[PDB]
Order: sequence, then C-alpha cells, then structure tokens
Amino acid sequence: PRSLKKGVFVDDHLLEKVLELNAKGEKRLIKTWSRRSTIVPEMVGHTIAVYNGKQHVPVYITENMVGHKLGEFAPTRTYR
Amino acid sequence: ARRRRAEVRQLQPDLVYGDVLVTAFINKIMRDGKKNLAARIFYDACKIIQEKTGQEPLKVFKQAVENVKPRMEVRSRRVGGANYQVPMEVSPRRQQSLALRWLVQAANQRPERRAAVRIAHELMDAAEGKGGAVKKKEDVERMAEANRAYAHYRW
Amino acid sequence: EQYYGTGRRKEAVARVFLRPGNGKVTVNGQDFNEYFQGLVRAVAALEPLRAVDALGRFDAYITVRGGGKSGQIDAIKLGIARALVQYNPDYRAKLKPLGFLTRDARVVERKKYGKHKARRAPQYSKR
Amino acid sequence: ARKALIEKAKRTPKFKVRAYTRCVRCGRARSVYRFFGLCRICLRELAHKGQLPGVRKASW
Amino acid sequence: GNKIHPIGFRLGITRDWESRWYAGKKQYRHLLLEDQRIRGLLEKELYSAGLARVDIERAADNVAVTVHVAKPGVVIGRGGERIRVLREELAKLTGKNVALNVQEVQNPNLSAPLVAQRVAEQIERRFAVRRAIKQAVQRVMESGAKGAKVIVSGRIGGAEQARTEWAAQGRVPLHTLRANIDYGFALARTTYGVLGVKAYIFLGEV
Amino acid sequence: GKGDRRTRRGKIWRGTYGKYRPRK
Amino acid sequence: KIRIKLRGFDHKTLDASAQKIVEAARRSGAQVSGPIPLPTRVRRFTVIRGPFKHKDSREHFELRTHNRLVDIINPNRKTIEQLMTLDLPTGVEIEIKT
RNA sequence: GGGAGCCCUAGCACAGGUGCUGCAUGGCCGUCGUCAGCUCGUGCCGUGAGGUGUUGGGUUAAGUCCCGCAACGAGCGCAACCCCCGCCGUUAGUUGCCAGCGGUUCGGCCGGGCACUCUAACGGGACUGCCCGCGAAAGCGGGAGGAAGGAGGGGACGACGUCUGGUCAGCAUGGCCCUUACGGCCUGGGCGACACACGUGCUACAAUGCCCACUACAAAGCGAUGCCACCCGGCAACGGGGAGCUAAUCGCAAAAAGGUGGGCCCAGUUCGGAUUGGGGUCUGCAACCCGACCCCAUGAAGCCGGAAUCGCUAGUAAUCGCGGAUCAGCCAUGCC
Ligand SMILES: [Mg+2]
Ligand SMILES: [Mg+2]
Ligand SMILES: [Mg+2]
Ligand SMILES: [Mg+2]
Ligand SMILES: [Mg+2]
Ligand SMILES: [Mg+2]
Ligand SMILES: [Mg+2]
Ligand SMILES: [Mg+2]
Ligand SMILES: [Mg+2]
Ligand SMILES: [Mg+2]
Ligand SMILES: [Mg+2]
Ligand SMILES: [Mg+2]
Ligand SMILES: [Mg+2]
Ligand SMILES: [Mg+2]
Ligand SMILES: [Mg+2]
Ligand SMILES: [Mg+2]
Ligand SMILES: [Mg+2]
Ligand SMILES: [Mg+2]
Ligand SMILES: [Mg+2]
Ligand SMILES: [Mg+2]
Ligand SMILES: [Mg+2]
Ligand SMILES: [Mg+2]
Ligand SMILES: [Mg+2]
Ligand SMILES: [Mg+2]
Ligand SMILES: [Mg+2]
Ligand SMILES: [Mg+2]
Ligand SMILES: [Mg+2]
Ligand SMILES: [Mg+2]
Ligand SMILES: [Mg+2]
Ligand SMILES: [Zn+2]
Repeated sequence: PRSLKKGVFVDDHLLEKVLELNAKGEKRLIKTWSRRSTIVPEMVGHTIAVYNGKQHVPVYITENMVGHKLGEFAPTRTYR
Repeated sequence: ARRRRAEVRQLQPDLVYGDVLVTAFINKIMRDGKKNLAARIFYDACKIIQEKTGQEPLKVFKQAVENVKPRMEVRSRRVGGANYQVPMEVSPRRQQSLALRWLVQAANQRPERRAAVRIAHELMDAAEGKGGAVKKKEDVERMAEANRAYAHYRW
Repeated sequence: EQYYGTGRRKEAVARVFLRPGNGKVTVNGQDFNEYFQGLVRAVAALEPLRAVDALGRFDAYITVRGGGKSGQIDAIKLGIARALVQYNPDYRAKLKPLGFLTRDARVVERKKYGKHKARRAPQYSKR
Repeated sequence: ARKALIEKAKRTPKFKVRAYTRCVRCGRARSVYRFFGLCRICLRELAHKGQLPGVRKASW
Repeated sequence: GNKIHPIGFRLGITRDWESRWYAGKKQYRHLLLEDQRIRGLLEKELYSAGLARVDIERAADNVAVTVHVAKPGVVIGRGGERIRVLREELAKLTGKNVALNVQEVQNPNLSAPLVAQRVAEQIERRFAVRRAIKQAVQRVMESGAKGAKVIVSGRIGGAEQARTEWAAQGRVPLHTLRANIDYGFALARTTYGVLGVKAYIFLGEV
Repeated sequence: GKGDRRTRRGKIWRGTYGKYRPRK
Repeated sequence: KIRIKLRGFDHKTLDASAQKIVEAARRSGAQVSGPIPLPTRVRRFTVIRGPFKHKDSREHFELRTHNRLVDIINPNRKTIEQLMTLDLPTGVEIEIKT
C-alpha cells in the first residue's frame, strides 16, 4: 500500500549515471545522496552507496528488491 | 447551596398520564439526552404492565414507588473521633429521588433483554413486594436501627 | 378570515394560522402527525386548544422554519397560543397562568475559550 | 527571525512547495494570518492601534 | 497580565481608526503593508514636528494621508520645499499618487502621544524622571483636561533593578467606554536599556 | 463504531466517502 | 433597471450614503426600491493573547462587511448625471451593474 | 583620452549571529482574581511608626446602597456606558407565500403583492414603577400586569499590588560573546528515535446497542488561479467532461442523533478496529526514514477499570453532527 500512479519515479541524475555504466562494465560503488529514488531493473548489479545523513553505504543490489525505494536499505538512526 | 435553600424544578406533567412522577421516572430512565426513547420505553413498559396484569399501569407504578421509598437511611458523620454512621430520617423529597433512581438501576440489572421489559418487571416485582429495588431499600433501612446507638446525632 | 400568531423557540420559528374548522392541523405542506411522526412530545403543541376547548373547532395551517423538531413543537405551541388571543382577547384568563403566552428564552450558550464547551472545563492534574 | 532567513524574498523558490509565509512586519513564521500577512502577535498590536481598518474587539 | 489597550478597547465608539478604507480579501493584505511603509517613512522623518497621528484614507486608486503635527512649520520648510519633497518621497513607495495634508495640533499638552513623546526625550537627556512625570502631568492638567496619568517603565536612572514610576491626577476612568482617553506610548532608548512611557489623558464624557 | 473505516458512522467521522458511505 | 451593491466596513457611513444615492426623489421620478438591508459577512480572527505559551488566554477580533442594495427602476438620464461627483464617504464601495 | 550609472575583483568602515544573560530591560502575557478591595486631600487623634475616614448596626453579587459617627469629600476598583440573546414598532422588498385571487412542465416555477418569516439599521420596552405584608431607611418576602421582574441569559471589561512569575526563540533592547565561523548556502539526516513512566485526549468494551435501506428538522461559516452542481468511467478514493456562482441568488452541504422498515440474538458476537500482508488514488521535484485517503484480506487488547482523581447548578452536564483558522498535502482525536 504505497504510491506510484501513472507516473513512476526515479531521481534522474543517478539514472543517467547507471544506464551509462550499462554500455560496458559495472562501477564498483556509486556515491548517491538521493535515497528518494525507486530501484529500476537496470540497477540490479552495480552496488550503489546510499547516503545516511552520515555515511554512504555498500548497498548491494539483488533482483529480489526491485520495486523498493533506495533509502529503505540505509537505516538512518542507530539503536542499542 | 451556600446562599439560598435552592428550590426544586417543576417538571411538566406526563403527555399520557398527565403526571409529574411519570416525567420524573422517564427522566431517570433517559440517558445522553435521548428523551424520546426514554418515553418510548416507559410506555412500552406500560403496555406490558397490562398484558401481564389486570391492573392499570399508573396505579401500579405509583404503587411500586411507595414500596421502595426508604423511611430511614444513614449518612456518615465526622466527629471528634472519626466516621459515625448516623441514622437519619428521610425527607419526602429525597424518598422520591431515591425510589426512582433505585428503580431504574434495579431494572437495568435484570437479565431481560428489551429495556421496556426490565422496567416492566422491576415495576411489577416491586409492587408485589419483591425485587432488587426493594432489596436495596429494606437493606438501607437495615443499617439504620443497627447504628441506632448513634441516633443521638440527629442533626 | 383566519387567525395568526408567531411563536419562536430556540432558533426555531413557527407561524400559526387559525381557520375555523374540523380540527385538521397541517404543518409545512404536510399532515401534523406525518410531520411529528413518532415524537411523543408532539401532542403538546396543541395544548393551548386543549385547554381553551378548541381541539377540533379550528383547522390550522402552520409554517415552520429552523432548528429542530422538538423546538418546533414548542414554537408552534406559542404560535397557537398567540393567535388564539388575538381572536378573543378574553382567552388570556384561561391561558396566561398555564404559561403558554411566555416565550422560552432559553437558548444555547456560547462556546468559551479555554473551556471545552462553554462550561465543560478541561481536566487537570497535580493539585 | 534571522535576517538572513528572509530568503522568503527569493522570488523563485525553485519549487513552489518551498514557498512559505513570514510576518511582513516582524518575520514570525508561525501564525501568519494570510488575510493580513501579519503574524498573530503583530495582528493584535495593529488591531489595538486601530491601523487595521474595520477590525474590532469582537464579543457575542 | 491585565489592562487592554485603552484605544483598541474604545475603538468601537469614542475613538475612530487611524487608517479608514475598504478592501477585498485579495487587496487588504497589500494596502495594509504599503499603509505601514508610509507610517514608517513618516514617523522617522517627521520626528521634529512631533507627529501625534497619521490618518490614511483610500479610494479610486488615490491615497489621502492627513498628518497631525504640533509644528506644521517643519513639514512645510522653504515655504513648500519640504512638503513637496515628502509628498514626492511617498510617490516612490506608493506608486498610487499620494496627497499629503497637515493638521495643526492645538494643545500638544492634550494629546497623549505627544505628552509621552515629550517625557521619552527627556529621559534620554537624563532629566530627573520623578519630576518629569509629575511635571508632564501638570502641563496636561493645566491645559484643561478632566484627568491624566503617565507611567515610566523600568531602569529609572541607570538603576540596576528595573522599577516603575507613576503620577496621575484627576479622573482616569479606564473601564468606562463612554470616556475618551487618548493613550500614547513613547520609547526611550537610553544608554543602559530601554524604557517605556505610557500616557493617559482623560477628557469629556458622552 | 466511529473507528471502523468501513461503516456509515465511521466514514462520517473521518470526513470521507466511498463504498461504505456513497457520496450519493 | 440599474443594480448597485453597496458595501463597506462601517454601517453608519453606509446607510448615510446609500441614502444619498436615493436622491433621485423620495418616490416621484423613478421607482426607488429602498435601501435594501442584505446580510453582513463576519470574518473572525482568534489570537492567543501573549507571545510564548499561555494557551488558555485568547482574544477575539472580527472584521464585518455590511452590504446594501437599493436598485433603481427606469433610469432617466438626469438621475444618472447625479451619479457624478456627489459623494463624501471614503470607506464605502460601489458595485454597479444594469 | 577623461567620465554618470549598474556589473568586478583585492583590501578597509561595516553586515550577520534563534550565541549568553527575564540572574540589566521594554513590550505583551500568566497568576492570586471579577476576588471587593487599594488609596488620596483636608481636618481630627498620637512624641512617633501610625490611626480616624474604610471601624459599628442593617443590606448587597459588590467599601452595593441605608443608618450611624471627628470626620468631610475624592481617585483607582464595583455598578453603569459597548456587544450577542429574549418581546414589540418604524424604515427597507432579485431572500421570504395554500397569507389572498390567476396560471402550473404541481418546483414560490410564472404573473404578482410584502402582509408573514427573514435580513439589518434606527427606536420602544424594566423603573422595585404598581398592589399586600415586615422594615428607621436601604432593602426583604409575596402578588399583578408583562416576552421578560429585581443582576432576564451570555460576552467584552480585571484595582494598588504580589509572584525578582513567563518570555532576550515574535518584536524590540543594555551588557557580554564569535567574526575563512557561534555568520552564509546547499544535498541528506534529525525534530517521528524506543526497555520504560506521566499528562491531556480519542475510540471502545455493546440490545437505552450495532448494521443496511428509506425519510425529517440546524446554526455558524468558507469559496477565483477557489467551491465544484450535473454527466460519464471506476467497488471506491478519484480521473475525464462540464454548469453556476466575484455568491441572502452558485457551491461546499450529507447535518447527525431522530423517525419508519429490515437484519443481528448475549456471543469477544453483525460488539471493538488496534496490528499486519496485499492492490490502488490524490497532493507535491520528491511521500524509505515520515502524508492523507480508498479497496481486499487480517480482526489485537478491551466484559466498564486499584490506590487515587477531574468537570458540571440549566439549554448546564451528558450526547449528536456542522464550520473555520493554519494549510500543496497532512499525521485534526487538537484548537476557536
Ligand atoms: Mg549532470
Ligand atoms: Mg452543544
Ligand atoms: Mg533579529
Ligand atoms: Mg508549506
Ligand atoms: Mg462494527
Ligand atoms: Mg482570562
Ligand atoms: Mg562612469
Ligand atoms: Mg552588530
Ligand atoms: Mg517583563
Ligand atoms: Mg464583581
Ligand atoms: Mg499611644
Ligand atoms: Mg500632631
Ligand atoms: Mg478601624
Ligand atoms: Mg458594616
Ligand atoms: Mg463604590
Ligand atoms: Mg464593570
Ligand atoms: Mg419585528
Ligand atoms: Mg390557482
Ligand atoms: Mg421601599
Ligand atoms: Mg526560564
Ligand atoms: Mg515535536
Ligand atoms: Mg510528564
Ligand atoms: Mg459510477
Ligand atoms: Mg429495528
Ligand atoms: Mg463506566
Ligand atoms: Mg456556579
Ligand atoms: Mg464521548
Ligand atoms: Mg487543511
Ligand atoms: Mg472539526
Ligand atoms: Zn509579526
């Protein structure tokens, strides 16, 4: 129960960057600050570093997690 | 009431028995301002008082109120010691209120499902001498004449 | 030709028209009982005519605007009681002590700030 | 508030959803009755000085 | 806590609005803002004249500013070359063509805004506060008036602990609407803090 | 009552309309 | 059949200038439909009395717009000529349709 | 070649600081308290601080009035002047009507008139004025007439002061403090963190009840890059189309309890809607953190609450819905 209508959203500066690295090889690590962006099928492969307000994180990117938003994988707060 | 003795309000008589007591009862039966279905109860109860008894309902309602009115009650008292349960008389104004309140409360304890029925049976049972209302009255007066020893604080 | 009184009650206004007739009362293009269907208080709108012997000696075309039906009952009641006095000023004797002429100035009290509800005061702790 | 933080002056706010109010008199960002453009505190002051035409102590 | 603005309370009756125009809920906001700018350019530049109040009225686009000063001398200037400069300096902030008028104040000692304004200036010139106030009141009481009252706030005299000084005679009947009590507040930017000067001046009845 | 989204009472309480409180 | 919805924030100034719009005649030239009452619209603002806390303080302000109607039937041209420079209120406004 | 203007570096005068200090302040607020009180001038008393007045006897909601008296008056307070409600009149007829006749596509829709309702300006109306009884008086009890009767109901309105009360983060403002950061801009995060505890609330635990259908009566408000009739698609949120309304005329708008009909039948239930899985809508550049809404499934705790404890004296409490402000949206069950 979320919200992507007849629009679907992926922040594009990160997208033109990943599709670019789909002309050849996969760049180990991509420095993003946009956790805002949904994951497309074309991201399954290259490990993206989602920020945190504090640290980019090694979010490896399985196909089992496509429809999800990036920030769903870089926990913000620290607990016990 | 610190200043004036504070008078009682005059409920307008019933629409169907032209009586004041019956408004009073209907008012105690009513909750949340729903006076329409409080009367819609008391009257439904009245049909039932006949189709279960040859007697006219007003005469029975009145008859049962009298059987629940308490001639004596205690109200506590702080002294030069502690709480003493002083047996008091009970004004005719307070017997009214106590009877009616007790009647509704007793009625709503009952296991009958419709409200009119509960009122009906309590109203009946109380006329015929028995029923929870009367029990918390024969009870009340039993605490008086048991604390009789403290009658000498008559206020 | 007819007889008239106003009668208001708590944000509600009746206008009472008194014809000579059979006792047929009509309220807002509808029958009297069709309009107050199943409201036990209803019969008390006609307590003037009952207590000046007129229950069936008048028809009554009554228009009613505003509020809620139970206040409309009280307001019609004032309406009738007034028409029936400008039809025969002597009727006051068997009408004024009953109270039917007075208008019930009891109206909803304003909502006060820092209260919940005019008088309902917000609940507090530690005291 | 911070004199700097009247980048409410920024006529283009980039996205129309970064647009906010601020009292045109004191800067207050938090009770700015939009009719007057004034915050709650300024409104009562101006109301009392009789510089809000037509505005009056209201009681009922 | 206590005590509403004796003006804003009487605003209904005995005292009318400084700016008195009408405007819709898409205009009121704007006219009000610009109306303020005028008072600001006015209260700063006209200090010397000692401006009690500024009435502002609007209509078919045009704006009728009616300034009330004790000494209309200082707003006229070279026989004009000042009331022109200011009706001009208003034409820039107000693109809507202004009309500056000047109103004499017969009795500066019967307008609370000026009386208070008077006291304020002394406190900066380090006058003796207690006297200033007893005096100020007398100057107002000597000029007719049914009554009057003045108040200076806190830090009277550089005194480390803020106080309050008083003075008032005649009737100053605050809770009666049927009054007419011109009120005036003056600020006093001293070396060691700020001080507030409130002035009440009762006159007339109905 | 007023808490259940899929009822008359409940939809009235929460401003809304829908399957359970048709707009008309 | 001219239409004139009058409105301002003061009503002493309205009824005393709607009256001055009915200066065609009392009832001898064009009909005159009398100064029409027409309900006022009351905006309210409710302000917390002090700065910083004290929730329970509060003070009410209102700004009320009063509205009149008048309306004149059969507009002779001299009746209109009077709609020129003949006014005094500043806080009164003037809608005109026909 | 020299120069007015605005653009320009590299320096200086200065900006800026929601950094500190209600333990320097203004302003505004809270509070005792809408409590009936705080004083002053002049006289008199007392070496004096002070007192008298303002104590006493009645009486009031009231230092409210009366009577008394070395006091006679006065000011800030009380009350009255302002507002909203209750009855009535005059002015006023693009809202209102079997009032009265004509027409009806049985809608005040049409002619038509404003009587009535209303709308909103200005007035009348109450005075312990009239009667009976107690009273030295003020006043008290009662009774007429009246829509209302002794303060008719509710607002606004808060004395000299108290708290060294709250607030320098609304705004001022003395001082102290930082000045390639204690200033400034971004992007992301936070203010929403959870083993726990409290406050104020909401929704409940059901039969005077819950569900569905039909049907009836409000007041106050808000509406232009807004309210959206009506039509079409969708279970629906909502999308497409589109009428009217600068709104007493169009719309939000359904008032809801109520009334009539039917169902449930004492059950953790057709009570309660928490949680969770899924599929969607709309707002916004963007809803992971952290939006609201709709739909399907899930259907928790809760059977009226220990010690303790809060509100309310009348259209009050209780209960039922409606509106606004703020605001793209919305965590509103809050507030007005
Ligand atoms: Mg790029
Ligand atoms: Mg209510
Ligand atoms: Mg600042
Ligand atoms: Mg915003
Ligand atoms: Mg349910
Ligand atoms: Mg208060
Ligand atoms: Mg040059
Ligand atoms: Mg500086
Ligand atoms: Mg302070
Ligand atoms: Mg009082
Ligand atoms: Mg001695
Ligand atoms: Mg002496
Ligand atoms: Mg004494
Ligand atoms: Mg005494
Ligand atoms: Mg007095
Ligand atoms: Mg008063
Ligand atoms: Mg009238
Ligand atoms: Mg006909
Ligand atoms: Mg007497
Ligand atoms: Mg503090
Ligand atoms: Mg927070
Ligand atoms: Mg706590
Ligand atoms: Mg459909
Ligand atoms: Mg049923
Ligand atoms: Mg309980
Ligand atoms: Mg009370
Ligand atoms: Mg409740
Ligand atoms: Mg909103
Ligand atoms: Mg609400
Ligand atoms: Zn402000």
